[PDB]
This record gives sequence, C-alpha cells and structure tokens, in this order.
Amino acid sequence: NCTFEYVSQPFLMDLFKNLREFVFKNIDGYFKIYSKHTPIDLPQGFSALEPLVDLPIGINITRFQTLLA
Amino acid sequence: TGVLTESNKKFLPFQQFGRDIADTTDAVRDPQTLEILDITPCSFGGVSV
Amino acid sequence: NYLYRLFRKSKLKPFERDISTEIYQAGNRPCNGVAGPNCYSPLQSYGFR
Repeated sequence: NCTFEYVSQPFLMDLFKNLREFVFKNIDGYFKIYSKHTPIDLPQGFSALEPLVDLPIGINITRFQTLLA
Repeated sequence: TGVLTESNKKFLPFQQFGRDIADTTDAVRDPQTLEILDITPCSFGGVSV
Repeated sequence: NYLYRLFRKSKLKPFERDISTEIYQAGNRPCNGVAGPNCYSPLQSYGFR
C-alpha cells in the first residue's frame, strides 16, 4: 500500500560523534527534507544543510514523534 | 548566445545551474555527460570614427 | 456518484486533499456521530440530469 519506495544508503556512513542534523518543513503540499553529517552540547561554527534528500508525502503535518527501536 | 569553455568550478552534486550578480546564467551542467561548462558572451566593443 | 464538501472548520492549503467524513458541528451542541438538528453531513451528492 506504500506509495514512495526510495532505496538509500545508510545515513550513518561515519564509523568523533557524527552529529546528524535534519530539517523538515511543509510548503504548499510538498514535503522538504534537509540533511548534514558533520562530525564533532551543540558546537560552534557553521555547517550548511544540503537538500540532497527529498522524500515527499504532501498531505498535512501538525504532530510528529520520533520512532525508536 | 555565447562561447562555452571547460570550467574548474566545484559544483555540488545537487547544483546544475550557476548565476551571476545580475542573476543571469554563468555556468551550466550538460545533461547528457555530467560536465560543467562556463558561459561567456562573444566578443564585442564600441566603435569610434 | 460524485460528491463535494460544504462545511469545514477552516480553509484549505493549496494542493491539499481531505478524505475523512466527520459530522460537522455548527454550534455549541456536540454531535458525537449523530446527525441532529445542528449536525449536518459534510458530503452532498451532485444532482445531474
């Protein structure tokens, strides 16, 4: 019943604390995801997040919860 | 309209365009083979008599 | 066969789709799934002749 079935590499390519950063937003029925995998409390400096990931769902989001396993 | 030259610009893998200060196209990525080409207008100038 | 929506709690964002058919509440009296005098069905059929 799934609609989007992208095949990706593992997001933890780094094997240092490998701080992952993500940005999710909803604009006019189009989901946008940003990502960065800089290695390093939150540190100083700048690290721009690349739009290379894109997994759209496009219905409505007002609540969310992190899945854990 | 212009002349195409091989570019040493370090494009990110998600970037296929390049803009100028006046927001005209400066560099373009070829869609067939993944290479970066500069765009420069052809030679011009003023003529005085 | 064709339906359309009449009542909604707010407006719609661009390119948004609504599938859930809940009973509309137009006043201070709760509906709780009962189509009462102040509770209306959100979908009315097109009449085509």
